[PDB]
Amino acid sequence: MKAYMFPGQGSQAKGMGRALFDAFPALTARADGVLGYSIRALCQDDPDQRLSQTQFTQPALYVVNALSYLKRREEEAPPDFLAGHSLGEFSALFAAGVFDFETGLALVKKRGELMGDARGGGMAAVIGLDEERVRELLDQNGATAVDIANLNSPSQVVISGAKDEIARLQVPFEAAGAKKYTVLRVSAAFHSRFMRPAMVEFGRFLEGYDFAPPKIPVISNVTARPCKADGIRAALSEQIASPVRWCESIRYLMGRGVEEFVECGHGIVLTGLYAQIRRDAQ
Repeated sequence: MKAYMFPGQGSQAKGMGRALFDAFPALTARADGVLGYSIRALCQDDPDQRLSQTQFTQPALYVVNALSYLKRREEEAPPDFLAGHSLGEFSALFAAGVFDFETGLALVKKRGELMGDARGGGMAAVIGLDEERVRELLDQNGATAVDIANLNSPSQVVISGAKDEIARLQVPFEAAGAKKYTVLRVSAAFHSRFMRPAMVEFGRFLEGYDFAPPKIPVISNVTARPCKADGIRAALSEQIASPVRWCESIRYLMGRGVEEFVECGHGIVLTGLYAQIRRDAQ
């Protein structure tokens, strides 16, 4: 079986989606209408240097992921399962028919605005340590304001919380054997308790939207299991202040018999994670 994997924040780059805008000119124009600016120009030229600011990154990723999906739908056999990383979950739900293209765009426009307005905290990506070793290090070094934001592969974990704690933890994490400890160039501590105010506001916004049953199964970042229609709205606000359970989601798909994992969107970030998950699981 086959799964499509939709990338999120950090995977964007100038030049993303270039051939897709001319292949889907109506949807491109309709995105411009929702957003109030040219999505082609943002992705191709990045003239205001804002492709790395999440209020803009999120719509960019959603559009490129959506058009990438529509191209695969025209050209290849359908996927058996869908999963997306954080922002990518909205791409997955669009692919599953939970909402249409413009509705998803409106959701991610708001998501990006709320997350972009958040103040407080930072994040670090860690390579070479497993979840339990990361938790042990947080406890042993008294970092009480740091959460696990992403569980990406058995050796790749992203932590999120108080800026000072994120800074001072580099030394003990490297001493423990972290191959790399990278403070992310991000505006706030995403997927942590620092997002609780944004979660509440996003939940209130989501009250005004309905979510149709998925036509292709979508694996939730919150549960690492298939979404159910009645729980989608609530999980979408929960997700922003909860860990992204990506490694477990891919392992669940492997256990269902998925052997082909295809990234749908720009770049190879999720492809790299898949390679690390596969090696460990086999």
